[PDB]
Amino acid sequence: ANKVIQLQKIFQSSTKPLWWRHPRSALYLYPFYAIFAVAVVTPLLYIPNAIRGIKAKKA
Amino acid sequence: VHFKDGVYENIPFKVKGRKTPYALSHFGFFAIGFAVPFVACYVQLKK
Amino acid sequence: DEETFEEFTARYEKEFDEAYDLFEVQRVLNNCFSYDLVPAPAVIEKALRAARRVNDLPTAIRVFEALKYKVENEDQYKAYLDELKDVRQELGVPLKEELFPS
Amino acid sequence: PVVKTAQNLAEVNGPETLIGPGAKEGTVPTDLDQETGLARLELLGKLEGIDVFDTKPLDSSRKGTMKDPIIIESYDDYRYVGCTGSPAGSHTIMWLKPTVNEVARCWECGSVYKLNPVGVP
Amino acid sequence: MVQRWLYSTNAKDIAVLYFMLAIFSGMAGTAMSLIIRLELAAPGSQYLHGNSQLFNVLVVGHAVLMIFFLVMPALIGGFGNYLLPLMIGATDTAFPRINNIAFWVLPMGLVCLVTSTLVESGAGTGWTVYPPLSSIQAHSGPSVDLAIFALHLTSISSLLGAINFIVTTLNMRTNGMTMHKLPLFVWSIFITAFLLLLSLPVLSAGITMLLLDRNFNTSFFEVSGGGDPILYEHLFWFFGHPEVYILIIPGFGIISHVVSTYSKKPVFGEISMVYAMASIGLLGFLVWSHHMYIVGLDADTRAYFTSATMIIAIPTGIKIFSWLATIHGGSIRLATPMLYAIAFLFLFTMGGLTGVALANASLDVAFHDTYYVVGHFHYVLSMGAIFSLFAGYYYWSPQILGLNYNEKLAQIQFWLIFIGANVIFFPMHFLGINGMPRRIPDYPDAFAGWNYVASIGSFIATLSLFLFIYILYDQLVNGLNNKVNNKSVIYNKAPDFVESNTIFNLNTVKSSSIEFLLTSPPAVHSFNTPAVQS
Amino acid sequence: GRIGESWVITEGRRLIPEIFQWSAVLSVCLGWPGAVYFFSKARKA
Amino acid sequence: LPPNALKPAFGPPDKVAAQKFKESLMATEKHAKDTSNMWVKISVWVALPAIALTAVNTYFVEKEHAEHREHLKHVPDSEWPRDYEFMNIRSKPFFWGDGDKTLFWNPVVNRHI
Amino acid sequence: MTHLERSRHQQHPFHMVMPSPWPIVVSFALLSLALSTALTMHGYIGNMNMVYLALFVLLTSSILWFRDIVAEATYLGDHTMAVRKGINLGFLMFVLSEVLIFAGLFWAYFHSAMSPDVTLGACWPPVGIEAVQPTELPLLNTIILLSSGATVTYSHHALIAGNRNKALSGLLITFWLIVIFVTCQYIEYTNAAFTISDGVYGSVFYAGTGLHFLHMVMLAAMLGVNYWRMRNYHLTAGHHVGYETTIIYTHVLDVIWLFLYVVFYWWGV
Ligand code: HEA
Ligand code: HEA
Ligand SMILES: [Cu+2]
Repeated sequence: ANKVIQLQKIFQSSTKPLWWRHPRSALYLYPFYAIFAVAVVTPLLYIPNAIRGIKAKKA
Repeated sequence: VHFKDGVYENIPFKVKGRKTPYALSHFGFFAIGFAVPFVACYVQLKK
Repeated sequence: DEETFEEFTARYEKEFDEAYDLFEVQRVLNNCFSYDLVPAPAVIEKALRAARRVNDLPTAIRVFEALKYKVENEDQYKAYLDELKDVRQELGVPLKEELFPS
Repeated sequence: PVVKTAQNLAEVNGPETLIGPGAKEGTVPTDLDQETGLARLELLGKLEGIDVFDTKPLDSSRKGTMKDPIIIESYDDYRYVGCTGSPAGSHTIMWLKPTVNEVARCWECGSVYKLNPVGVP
Repeated sequence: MVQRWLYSTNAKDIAVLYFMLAIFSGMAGTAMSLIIRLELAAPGSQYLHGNSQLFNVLVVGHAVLMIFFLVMPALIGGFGNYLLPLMIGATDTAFPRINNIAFWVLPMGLVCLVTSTLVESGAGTGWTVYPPLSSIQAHSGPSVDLAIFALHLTSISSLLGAINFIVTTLNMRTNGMTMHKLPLFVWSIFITAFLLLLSLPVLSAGITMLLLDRNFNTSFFEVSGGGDPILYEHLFWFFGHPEVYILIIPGFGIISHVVSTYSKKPVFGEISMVYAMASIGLLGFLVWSHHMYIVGLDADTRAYFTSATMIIAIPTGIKIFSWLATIHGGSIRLATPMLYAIAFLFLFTMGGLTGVALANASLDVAFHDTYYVVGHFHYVLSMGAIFSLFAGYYYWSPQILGLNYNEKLAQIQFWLIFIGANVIFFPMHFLGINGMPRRIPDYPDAFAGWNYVASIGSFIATLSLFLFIYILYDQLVNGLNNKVNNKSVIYNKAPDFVESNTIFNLNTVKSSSIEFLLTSPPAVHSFNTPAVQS
Repeated sequence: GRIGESWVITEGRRLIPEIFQWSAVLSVCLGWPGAVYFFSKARKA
Repeated sequence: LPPNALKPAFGPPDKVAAQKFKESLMATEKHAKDTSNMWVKISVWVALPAIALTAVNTYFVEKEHAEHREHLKHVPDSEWPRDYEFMNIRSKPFFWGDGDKTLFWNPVVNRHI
Repeated sequence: MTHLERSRHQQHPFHMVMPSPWPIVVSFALLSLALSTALTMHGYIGNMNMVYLALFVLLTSSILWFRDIVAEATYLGDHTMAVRKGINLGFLMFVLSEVLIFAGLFWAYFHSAMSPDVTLGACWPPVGIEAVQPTELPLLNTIILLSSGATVTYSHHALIAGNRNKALSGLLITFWLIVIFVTCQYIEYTNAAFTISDGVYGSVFYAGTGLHFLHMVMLAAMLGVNYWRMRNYHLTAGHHVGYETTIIYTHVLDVIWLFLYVVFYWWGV
């Protein structure tokens, strides 16, 4: 169309990462994984901390 | 990517630095390898 | 396996003819010894002639040692004796009588 | 900045400077100047008689002796070429490491090779 | 390090990560199998006071780590993506993102298994996941689910690796190479990729079905509804039988390569080599139900399956004879890779012929699911995975990294590990042939001495492995001092016994693989001009 | 002219030491389990 | 006109391969167009009428006797077909869910719980 | 100049890719999904919204990679004949693995032809096990799916020939038929045939039909991505890396559906 060639020329002129298409989307998605997945994986081992230690020793 | 001579750059180690004289790294690798059997035995029973 | 000696023999002499230096001499001799074909006295004489052309006595010593020990061939000796004496006294490359008693 | 014809392969500067104008509605554009990527470098070449990544073997028949060693075209400092005898497959696969200053030989084949790069500043 | 390593997109720079994960996983798994053997030394709870579930879980972890997470990641990917693009001569394999996503999907499997062992639930139903023992009826908790996702991610990584192998070797192979002049290791990995592609989806489907049955309150293989686990055993063995060939064939390739480069003589019928490999790969599918003769199938079915097994055995014998032809009538330099290759040709062959003997339809009445089968596969796995990987490492390390190794240390390490492996695995045939069962932490009071000799052998093997990692350290820290002095061999192919040493300066290393002809490892995007063969 | 061998003489004088050595290696490799059997208290000795 | 010191990667000359590749491209395009045209013609000739006949008779047979499953939901547990050990066995204990010990609330498959 | 750059970028169809975080982030998404599911179905916390968001973000990352795999084919270009052949062969092997999945689904119950076993089934047809059979029930949709595939395969052939208003009409017809198919799939959401309580014979059929309901979603996603791209007119009738993928997919899915309709419908009845 009327923006493919200009876009390619500008991208070649400015050899930068992030591919220019979704900067706001990248800035939105970047902190979300750290906020969510880290805070949901921490309980997985934090909660069984008191549960851990079952020696079940018999003699 | 073409800025590496190709001598020690192929390994995530570093001779330069007094932080680890290639001993702490190997000690840590031994520790992480022995961790899984030792902790697996320890969590439910004695070593 | 029903392979004629004459064709490869003639190839060996003809390659020895245009031996510019010792590299082709070495490669041709190695290829000749590679087969089970025990070298004929004629090809060994041609090889020694090429070695004298290139002026490297160690090649002659090495090829003599190779002839002495290349294949068991049911431990034949007098054939080795003649094949060594004819080419020693044909022109003279005195080399065997020194490495042995050392 | 704008459309580039690139009808000739000796007038293109910048691999991405060419996109290839197409058509929105009507008929399909001709497969000459409407391709994104370096694919035109090979398609237009083979349309006009230029090939890419030739698979032609070197002069196997010629032994490449001292007088006339064979010539390989490679502008790089080093090269990976070899010999397999005068026919296609004669001996075990083998190849050399030619260099800019010195030469290399094929050992059992006796095929002496040489590195010939194009002149560079 | 994150900017180039943790965010890597280079096949060469990721093969070393493959190797590092392989060696770490191997050291951890050898430690845990050391434990497993250590509680097997004497009857009773010598070190595991009760809780046989822990023993079962450790067994499952050992088997799964060696099978899916140790060596298949090592020889398939790590050696494949470091040799195949390098031997082809292409600057870079197509889509290194595929290799990166294949690699980075490994470690969370390790953490999910370690936490699954950590929780009280545990996965103690064997590395085989036969129902209903792995469902909510018997084993609750997240251990089964974590193991299932681990195998799923490993399968996905394997599929991506096979994709990259196929695309690189078939789409942009170098001009000089053609169909009739292609080397052997790449043919091996190609056939391996084909078998992997035809084997992965059935496992994925069946294990997804088990997960859905455990979750959706249904049962397709469990009797709870009318299902029958015989179908699942069919599917699992249909996946499993190709897997051993997947892990073994690249070993064949590298062993053929080393015996060709060290005997100073060419291969014996490389066309015959690829014929044997392709026949094995295609014929592996005819015995989908040969591993369960105990089920009670018809006599005709058993006869056809045993005929298929004895047909399968023949190309392996052809390959062994081919190796013997390659070694016969040639000079031999008794270096350590030759030691590994000879140990292979002996012990792998003896184990394989024992397995062929067991491959009788009615002979599973004596060996199946006993210690005889563990003596069977421990042999061939150790020869074709441990020793194959050792041979490859000692055959490529001085060049792929530029660092040599202490030859005396290598020799003593080989001797130690060989004697340890022999003295460990040999008695278990005596164990099984009596008829003792499998997967029990405590055993009757008959074969205490054999377990004891197995345990001392295990200690020997782990001492050998410690020496090996010390060798790794010494190579990584003392390479330049070892090259200058006489501590190591710097030319694997000695000159022919006609050729002078001064002329040998320009004939350093010439063989049938380009990577030996390269200089010290250059920049990753090497090979500015593709190699061409005349 | 059939100098020396007579294949039999050299063939035997080479093989017989080699065959004896190989048989002894197998004997040791199968007697070490027998050595364990003897040394272990199999018969309360 | 970018510069070239000696050669602009001329490679093989403009030999007869150019028109051969052109002929290959047009042959492939013509084969695709002809196969599409003949497939369309044979589809509209015989394949489409036969497909329509199969569709209409399938609809007729589905509406004739395959609609009996509508009243299968309400059926007494006294005239079950002569089935066998395929069913009426212990099932997975119910821990998650609310609807009739199953994920989908369709109490129609069986009258035995 | 021209020769040197041609040789240095000719046999190198791989861009000098930036430190792409795609591998680590996608691996992290999969691991979070796995552990969260394990903790939710049977664990300590039964929250559902957070794992739903985990699945959502995993799908967003997948869509991002999937749109890049075709945007970089045209916006960045830098492709040759060899890489096109490789990508097509990759799609072919992917659909072959899907066909292997379908074959495993078929063999899950298709090996009981002459009843070789004794108990727990071994009776073809399963007399007595007569619930609301999922057989012949969706055939009213299978026949219209066959007709739609037949009428759109040649439309997509004319697409790849011309990529014109006829191609737009074919794409619109495909959108309509896939919308109809997803509508008729969701109409049998809960009560399609029955539930799984006893006698698992059609339950496996229901599961097999259900688990394949994502490939059509993937096809629709690719069609929509290509629609957006050609609305942007980045992709002309040139490097159509997605048009070839969709035509091969529609040329293999009709074949596999035909193979599915060969048996399991009129066999045993
Ligand atoms: C690579 C494959 C591999 C390796 C190395 C081993 C190594 C060992 N294995 Fe195991 N084993 C299996 C594969 C392997 N095993 C499989 C697939 C099963 C099936 C489970 C089942 O039947 O249910 C099994 C099961 C199994 C059992 C069955 C237990 C039971 O019945 O429940 C036992 C019993 O003692 C056992 C013992 C050992 C011992 C003592 C070693 C010791 O030899 C450990 C020392 C290791 C070796 C001597 C090899 C060196 C390994 C390395 C990693 C070196 C590291 C360096 C590099 C890799 C570069 N193994
Ligand atoms: C490295 C992996 C590996 C390799 C290479 C093999 C190699 C072979 N295996 Fe084995 N096998 C396993 C891994 C492997 N296996 C595992 C993990 C199990 C399961 C244990 C478990 O479940 O816990 C198993 C089990 C297994 C069983 C069932 C026993 C069981 O209950 O475990 C059988 C029997 O059919 C069998 C056969 C063979 C055969 C015939 C070969 C052959 O390919 C051997 C190849 C070698 C040759 C055959 C040498 C060439 C022979 C000749 C020189 C010709 C001489 C004879 C003729 C005249 C033809 N294997
Ligand atoms: Cu098998």
